[PDB]
Amino acid sequence: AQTVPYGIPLIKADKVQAQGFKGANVKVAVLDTGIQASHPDLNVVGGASFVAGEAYNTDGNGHGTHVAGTVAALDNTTGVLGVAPSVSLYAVKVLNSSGSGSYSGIVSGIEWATTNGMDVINMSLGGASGSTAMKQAVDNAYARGVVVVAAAGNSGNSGSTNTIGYPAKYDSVIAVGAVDSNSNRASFSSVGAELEVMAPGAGVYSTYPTNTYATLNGTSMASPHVAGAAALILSKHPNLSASQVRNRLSSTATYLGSSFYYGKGLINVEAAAQ
Amino acid sequence: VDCSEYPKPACTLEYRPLCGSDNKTYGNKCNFCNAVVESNGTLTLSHFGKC
Ligand SMILES: [Ca+2]
Ligand SMILES: [Ca+2]
Ligand SMILES: [Ca+2]
Ligand SMILES: [Ca+2]
Repeated sequence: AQTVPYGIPLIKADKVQAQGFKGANVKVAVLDTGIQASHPDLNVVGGASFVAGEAYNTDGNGHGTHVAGTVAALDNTTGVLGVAPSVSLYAVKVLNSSGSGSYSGIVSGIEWATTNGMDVINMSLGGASGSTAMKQAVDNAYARGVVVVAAAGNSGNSGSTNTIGYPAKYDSVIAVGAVDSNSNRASFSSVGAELEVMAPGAGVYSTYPTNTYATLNGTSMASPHVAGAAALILSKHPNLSASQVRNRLSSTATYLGSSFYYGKGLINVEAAAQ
Repeated sequence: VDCSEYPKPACTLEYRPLCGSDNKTYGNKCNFCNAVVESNGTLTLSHFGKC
């Protein structure tokens, strides 16, 4: 039996799927710890690895598989259901089994995704400083038509301090914060001027290796709901530019509070895909 | 905690907090291990979960 994780109806992805738009012919790259491609509820059609000694299609951490399932778990009789279950899903391994990585690995993955014609990049990962090359790579991806989405950070709040990390903080990247099932901001969700939109990031159920499922927390879990939403929009309106997709997501979001804490609010893909 | 494969600047953004011996909450093991390296190995793990 298949169950529908709460994020799917919360962002209104079920409404868009019901219209017949499920991300078909949209290429989404998950830049992460890999994806367990042999999982019954995922269809990984390609990718690449920039982590020495690890293949693109395995995931010794679990994080990448979970993120991928929020984007794209198959619509079938088992497991869960992704936001955009018909997307062409690519695993771009830029983090190792320990869940860590180098900026250069990430840069190589972003470049691979751009060169190989991905429509959407998801980066459920962050670092304190970023790098010149990472800025260049996301700017190049976005300028060449890729919607680039990243988890905002899990550094919480502290007065007026901006706690957004990189690559989320780059202007070419959509920084995604986390709410829970009550649409309340998760306390760990990073805050600041660059925070753009929110999506479900607390208690998110998705695919996990080996051939199973798990419930995780983090802005990592929020980012793929937005990547999936971008894919739904593009599957319905395939000639939109990356900037148009991005603007649809932010301009139709449900206001939740101060933009410092919530950005424009919770994405609403039904409104965004109108 | 085996932090031998650190430092590494980028980490996943899974929130699976660890509480350091410094009473700071680290977002996940990757964040914690980077902090251990920054401290030249003085930082240890007090317990899993937030402080
Ligand atoms: Ca499979
Ligand atoms: Ca399924
Ligand atoms: Ca940004
Ligand atoms: Ca903001």
